[PDB]
Amino acid sequence: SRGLVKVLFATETFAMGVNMPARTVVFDSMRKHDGSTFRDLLPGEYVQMAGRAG
RNA sequence: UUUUUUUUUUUUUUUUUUUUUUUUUUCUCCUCUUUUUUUUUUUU
Repeated sequence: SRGLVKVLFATETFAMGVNMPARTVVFDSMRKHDGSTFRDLLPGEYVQMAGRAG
């Protein structure tokens, strides 16, 4: 919150919704592990993960 | 190359009292033999 930490590594416990967004967001993978079907992401998830940068 | 969420040890406390040991049965009941009754007296 106070900006004293630069690089953060987080799973979906912090991704899909937050206030106080940083400037940049990066994705290290294209897929995800839901409840044992091993699907890929969908626009409803990418909008939330990437929609908080400003 | 396997993410996200599923609460926990019932609440309460600042009520008066002018009595007194026990406690409650058992029925009438043939006494055998020398006597009148001796007696003063003195040594404690």
